[PDB]
Amino acid sequence: SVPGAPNRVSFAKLREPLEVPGLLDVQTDSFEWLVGSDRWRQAAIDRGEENPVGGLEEVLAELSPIEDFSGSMSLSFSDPRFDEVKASVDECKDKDMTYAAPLFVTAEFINNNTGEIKSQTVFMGDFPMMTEKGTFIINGTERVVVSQLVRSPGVYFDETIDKSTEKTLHSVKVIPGRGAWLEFDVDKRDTVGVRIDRKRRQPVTVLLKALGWTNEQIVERFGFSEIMMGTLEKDTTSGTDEALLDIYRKLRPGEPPTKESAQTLLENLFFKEKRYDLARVGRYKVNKKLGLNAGKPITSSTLTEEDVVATIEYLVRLHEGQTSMTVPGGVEVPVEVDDIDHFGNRRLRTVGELIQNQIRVGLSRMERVVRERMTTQDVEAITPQTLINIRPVVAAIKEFFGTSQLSQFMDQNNPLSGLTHKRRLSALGPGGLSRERAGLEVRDVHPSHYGRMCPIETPEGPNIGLIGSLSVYARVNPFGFIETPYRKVENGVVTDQIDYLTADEEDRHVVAQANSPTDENGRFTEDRVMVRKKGGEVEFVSADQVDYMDVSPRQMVSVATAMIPFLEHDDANRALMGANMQRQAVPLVRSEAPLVGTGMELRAAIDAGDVVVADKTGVIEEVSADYITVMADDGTRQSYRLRKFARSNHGTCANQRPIVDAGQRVEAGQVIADGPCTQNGEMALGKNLLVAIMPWEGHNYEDAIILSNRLVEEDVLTSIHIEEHEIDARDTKLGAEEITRDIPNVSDEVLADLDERGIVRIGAEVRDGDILVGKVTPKGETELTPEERLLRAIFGEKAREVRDTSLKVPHGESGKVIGIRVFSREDDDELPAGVNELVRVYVAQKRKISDGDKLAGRHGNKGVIGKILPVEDMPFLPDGTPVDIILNTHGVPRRMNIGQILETHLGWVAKAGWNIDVAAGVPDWASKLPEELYSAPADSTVATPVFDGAQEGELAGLLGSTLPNRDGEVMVDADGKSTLFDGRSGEPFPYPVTVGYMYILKLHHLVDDKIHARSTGPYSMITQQPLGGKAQFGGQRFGEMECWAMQAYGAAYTLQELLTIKSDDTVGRVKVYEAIVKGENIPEPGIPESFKVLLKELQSLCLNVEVLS
Amino acid sequence: VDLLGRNKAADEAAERERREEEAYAAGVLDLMVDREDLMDDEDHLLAQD
Ligand SMILES: [Mg+2]
Repeated sequence: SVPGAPNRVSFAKLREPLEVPGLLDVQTDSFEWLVGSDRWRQAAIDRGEENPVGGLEEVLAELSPIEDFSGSMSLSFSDPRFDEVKASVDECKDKDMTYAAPLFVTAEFINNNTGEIKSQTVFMGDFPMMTEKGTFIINGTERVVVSQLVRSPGVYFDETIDKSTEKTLHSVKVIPGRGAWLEFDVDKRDTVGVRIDRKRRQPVTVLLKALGWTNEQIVERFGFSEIMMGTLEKDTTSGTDEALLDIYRKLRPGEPPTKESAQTLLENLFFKEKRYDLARVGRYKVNKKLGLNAGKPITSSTLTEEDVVATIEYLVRLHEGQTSMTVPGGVEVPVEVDDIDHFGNRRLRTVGELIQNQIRVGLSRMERVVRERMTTQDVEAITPQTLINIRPVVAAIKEFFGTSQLSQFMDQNNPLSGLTHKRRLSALGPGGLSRERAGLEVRDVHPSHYGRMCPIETPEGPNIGLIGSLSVYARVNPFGFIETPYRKVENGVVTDQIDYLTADEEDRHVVAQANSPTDENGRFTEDRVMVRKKGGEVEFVSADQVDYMDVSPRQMVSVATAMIPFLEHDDANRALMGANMQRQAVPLVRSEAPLVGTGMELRAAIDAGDVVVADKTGVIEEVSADYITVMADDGTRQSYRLRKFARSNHGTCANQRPIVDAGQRVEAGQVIADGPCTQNGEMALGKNLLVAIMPWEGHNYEDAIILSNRLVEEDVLTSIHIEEHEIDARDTKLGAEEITRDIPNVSDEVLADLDERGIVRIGAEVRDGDILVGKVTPKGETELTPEERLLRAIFGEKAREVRDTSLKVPHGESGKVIGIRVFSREDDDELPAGVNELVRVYVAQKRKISDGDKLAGRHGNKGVIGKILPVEDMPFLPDGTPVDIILNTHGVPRRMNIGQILETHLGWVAKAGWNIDVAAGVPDWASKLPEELYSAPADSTVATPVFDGAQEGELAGLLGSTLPNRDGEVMVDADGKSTLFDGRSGEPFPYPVTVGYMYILKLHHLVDDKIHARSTGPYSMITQQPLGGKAQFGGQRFGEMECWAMQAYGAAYTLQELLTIKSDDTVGRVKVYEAIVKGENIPEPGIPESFKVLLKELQSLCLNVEVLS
Repeated sequence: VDLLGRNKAADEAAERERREEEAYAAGVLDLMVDREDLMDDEDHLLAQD
């Protein structure tokens, strides 16, 4: 497999014919196509393409050439070339730059009148590039562009039933995606109407005549369907010219009707590439659907003369009932109704196409003024620069990378989160569906997800169903259709002829399961095989009817879902919860790979990029906590920087540590360093803890969890959290506010940790309310009150012109300062307008597990930590081992996630080695185990691949073959249960309980970030109500339902006091505070601002609203 | 009478009832908990979506 590959025996019985492809290929291949890299060219030409064109070249060719209105000048662009990136990734991230490369294009100007030629290279600007991890470094932040899901333009056929007087009507709408509309629909009057540009129903014969058809040809060719005969009978147009004139009159009656303009408008409407285009994917879709112009390549971006007639003929065939059709000049194709949820119609807009669209818009905006500058300047004095402004294109590309919904912050919580984020399929954004629309119609699992979109893993938030993840075995078709691999089957024998097919290509075949038993040679051993039909239905067919076969059992699950052991035993809802929870695991101080897992732990770690892999074979020159040096066989040195204690976007600590030593031979692709949540190159999101399944004094009641104090003492569930505090100093109308150690009206003890320039020293410890960096602002008018005047006269402290505005540690936060960054205009830093200085301080803290912190496994079992008992209190095994965690029994069977019990049993089996009595012959249960899995030592790691894992019988048999402990006795019997002594009373529990090892992980939902409180604080400017939305001093919302509850209680006084005194009652609020502080009884509430304001407003409308007794 | 039928001539009142009902529902949806301050175990979908 891979060079390192820590030994992890697998329970798989099937053979993998195809290795898992590059998980981050979707984000890289699209961009390689966009910039037309050499390797992309080689791959495209080797596929069977001639003269392939990249995205940038395609856009330039579409725009070029451009000719002026006079027709005497022409401008063209060609040969886009890229330069070396300005700086490296690390430098750009440190200095908040943008990782980009200069872009150059060869522009050529031709003077038609004379013949002058001007060729030169124009600087297009800095094109944002991407790293090897499929991320963009924008202003020092790692952003990710998620592939969008859109409806491919083309011709679609639908049929509905009229709900007024029964019967059915069929329609066809042509979606170009860049032009106008053109559809044909059938009414209940035995006719065929065409509604051009969605304006008004017109006869189809009118359109036919307009194109240049006559009655004789229509009656000679369209002699199959009677409805069209009736339409022609109803038609009043005689000649072709009248049809054009009639269409022009019906379209725009206002303008004068003339034959020439009538033809020109229709010619302009759809038969021009400058007004109507199919985006070079609609043409392919129409060719595949209608079947015209098959074989030969097509470059036209309009509707062919035969396309319209073929579409109309297909519509009438569909109404007629014909299941087959063919036209001269094409290939016979079937007849059926299309649906919008099917992926033969839904394409994928990857990062390359998303960038291409914005580049196209920018180039159009530039050309708008390019032609104007041509028409406003003098001739024989014009060079390419003098008529090319690069401002608009750069502005457009910059705006797309900082405002577009598709491009957003990369989830840096852990490697798996980032990996899943990169390969995400969103169904919203520019040109997509709204978040408040498409209910239970587009978010349902269509039978076409199988092999192209994971049907179980999806966000549970507002975006349920709209957002999904690509499957393990899937790669986007150059056109943009997700295709999946399948094994060719001929004459009932499976062969090694893997073929990638799309959804529509798959609807014409019969595919079988991957686990279907097969003979040694390859023939099918059974007769009836389970397969999938063309309708997305499962059926048993003959062995000869099998056409294809799945590559592997886990062809439908995603990367996140494939990390869940025993996924076939968990319910769909629980599997979804676990898959979405696995992306919220905070990296721990010391990671450890799971005892029981799948085969996806390794790959997911390497593809995520959170590890360092040797580029070429060599010997480790030296190893340090900061970098690794390796000498290759060719004598070329390589040095890898190890980013140490680096803050992730979400606040988790991201750091790497070497796992190699000097003199170690390393092969290409071997992991030499591991990331935050990786051990020996395998993902280690959580920890293996000893778990006993039993209720305990009600402390684990309602999904609560009891933990041992050992986890706290040994830092089993401890994490590092880093936060950044930023503050700026700028020029103001009263002067420029400066950062200074000196602060007015404050003691010298509070600022004992400040440095010479007024910033907290690195390594200092800070709690809430501590000064991080001094800052003062000009105040202005003082006008001291006599009380203050006398008070400061007795003290003698004269007035100070400045007011303290130093940065303070937010309430509830504490830690140590680990880094300080300073930017200033004095040193030519690129600060925003008016800002003189900027200071960032990083505070890192060592957060241990504590009560209320969420904690969950991989099977959707979640819970807060209700109590942390001391070591002696926890139940302990007879050998004296105290269990680390206790999970309530009542919550397992109901949630229908029995897979966690299997994980527990197999984890116990893995922790203590096993030895099957194979000396006398393989037992019946062990006859299926691979030869390598008959015996393993203690602390072994095993793999149970999803849908091809350990069977229940094999696990039950293994449970009865576990090795003894140091004393020489077995703790867990054949049933998976063990006796536990009570830690408080000492009496053994009356019945044995399930005990094992479970892999559980700490979620980011910590208590420290979810605690709020208010007594008195900031108030809104307009409503005068307490403001919220922030954890410092945010107020709670008292909705109308709570008011109903209070009214039901009859709690009149509480409701009044809560609606007025504690909200928008300025007069009485201060009185209430004064009464509370003075010990006086609270006064009666007044009248809320919400009523006085209402009264004044309603009076302002000339309404004489008055009160009376 | 069946051939003549009815035309629903300028049924403005029906539109007023439609607007009243639509005006009511927007309040009903607003009544329910918003995502600003949610206090559920995880951020689940809401009827407003
Ligand atoms: Mg809950």
